[PDB]
Amino acid sequence: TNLCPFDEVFNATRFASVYAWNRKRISNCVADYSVLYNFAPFFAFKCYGVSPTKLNDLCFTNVYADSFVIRGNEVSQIAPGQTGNIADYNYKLPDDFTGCVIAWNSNKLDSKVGGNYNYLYRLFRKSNLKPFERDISTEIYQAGNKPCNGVAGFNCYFPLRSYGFRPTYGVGHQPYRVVVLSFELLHAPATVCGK
Amino acid sequence: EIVMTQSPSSLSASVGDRVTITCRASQGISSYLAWYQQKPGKAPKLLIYAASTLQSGVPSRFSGSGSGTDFTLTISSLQPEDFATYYCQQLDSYPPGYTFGQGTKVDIKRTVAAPSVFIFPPSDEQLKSGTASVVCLLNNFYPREAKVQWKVDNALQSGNSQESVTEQDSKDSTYSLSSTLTLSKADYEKHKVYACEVTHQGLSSPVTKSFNRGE
Amino acid sequence: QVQLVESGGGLIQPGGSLRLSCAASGVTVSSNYMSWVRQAPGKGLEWVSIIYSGGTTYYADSVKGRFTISRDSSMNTLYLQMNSLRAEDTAVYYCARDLMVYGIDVWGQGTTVTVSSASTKGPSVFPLAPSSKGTAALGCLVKDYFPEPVTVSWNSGALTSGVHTFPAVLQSSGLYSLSSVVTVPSSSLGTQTYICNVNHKPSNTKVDKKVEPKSC
Repeated sequence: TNLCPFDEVFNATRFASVYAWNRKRISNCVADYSVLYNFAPFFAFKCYGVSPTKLNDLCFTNVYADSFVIRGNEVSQIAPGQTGNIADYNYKLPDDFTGCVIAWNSNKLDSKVGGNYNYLYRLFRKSNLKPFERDISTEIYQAGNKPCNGVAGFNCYFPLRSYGFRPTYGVGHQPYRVVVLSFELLHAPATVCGK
Repeated sequence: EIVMTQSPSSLSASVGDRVTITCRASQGISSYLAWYQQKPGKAPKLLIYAASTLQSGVPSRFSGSGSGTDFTLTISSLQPEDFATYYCQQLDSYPPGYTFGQGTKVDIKRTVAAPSVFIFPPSDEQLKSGTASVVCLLNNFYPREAKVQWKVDNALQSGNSQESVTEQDSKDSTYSLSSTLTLSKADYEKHKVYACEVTHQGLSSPVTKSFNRGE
Repeated sequence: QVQLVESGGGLIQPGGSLRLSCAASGVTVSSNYMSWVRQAPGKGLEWVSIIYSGGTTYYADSVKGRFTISRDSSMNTLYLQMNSLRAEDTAVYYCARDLMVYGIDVWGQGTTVTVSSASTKGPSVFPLAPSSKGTAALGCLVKDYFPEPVTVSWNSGALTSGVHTFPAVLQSSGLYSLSSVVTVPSSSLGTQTYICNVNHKPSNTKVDKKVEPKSC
């Protein structure tokens, strides 16, 4: 009677950057979705393709827990059929996404006076990300016709950029921890049931 | 939408002065701000990005500062090639737009010069067409700020006049303004005394130049 | 050679369509954030549209449903298709390379777009006669013409000192008006002839108007 490790994902002391988002494969366990429904600062609990009140009555093959950090003005992009720097170049959700997205203001955790430059995001990319694609490449982005050859400068820029979360920032620029739960039911027997 | 309030609209400075231009955002935008320089007939030129980072090639006398809502562009020692118009930009993704500031014109500071005021009645050739254009001239003044009030039989006229200002003269650093009062021929023949009242810092009291229709 | 070269601007009636081009060299259009910025006469810069390197496009509210940004990678060219143009769309249009947090570093020279319902017309030149009452002012009223521009000289270029040719104003009729004045010593009004030379190429109009003191 193993319980699904949801505490390790939400109550994690440190989250990953959006460009290198972490994913926890959850399977063969008893899931308790009652711990999530009504939290304290849960700024977002939008579900797509499935209802929350029916998750306790559904069994799934694999449940993927994606966690990362973005700013408040970018949480609207963590949704099916969205465009922007986060959606196209960091974390993309498919159009037929089945699952829920959870976000909450973590200004009291991920913002330091002076700037928390530890969280990063991808600014430049030649093409858009496929759904659930993770690109951790740090190659010098070529914005011109002259080859870069790993030399930062003009028309050759580092593809990653810092957030610099300061506690005095506005709500939209404050850090938000996002947890995206994907519910998969493919060619498979279901093992992540509810109780 | 974010509203970028930039002040002052214009400022006068001599070579070597320390110039400061202020940009205020409607909401917090952290360090997502840039400063630009533009001269008449040219494309904008990027000076500062990320609020305080100096663009490559820009002289070191330029510097940006501030974060959140209040930002300032600083020219520590103004040079002759720095008399231009400066803009701030919210170079941030949300909320769309990418708004620019209203702009700050930095003109050449010189001694106060009062304008020479001339009034011109409509020509007989134009009255034959059916329209009367009365023109008031403000010649070689400084500073730019000047108020022109038309009076028709002592009735203050507003809404039927347009103005035009020349760029700061390249030799005496003065401005020149024209104001055109347009009426129909029938309305023009209904009144007698036509005057434009000019108020300016170089004038101890408003100067008025007038003519009487048909004299 | 890192530059952006705009073309395609011009005069067009309201409701019409116009396509602007932005030829790039040095900067690869399909690899950058490419934006269109416009600037109406005497106003500030207004952002129009952007296209991400990944294909994402964005538009200002004033141009949504009317403007569509595009690119041709093989040509290394940025485009702006302007449909249902309005009078307020009259502006110089710049294409530029956006570096997001690093600013907008590369700008083009700009192409001018003028949207008006006016028919081409040569100007009427009326004299601004010096008054009867040490230096006197006289000039010419260049009224009702379209489109821009006109050029004004005095005495075939012999008189340049003290000449002020003001920028044109757009009247409610849709036609431009302009005045060019000059200040001269009062002792010369009876001994020196003053003719202003008005040239308006769009209407093939060259007019020479003699400005004299009015005779009561």
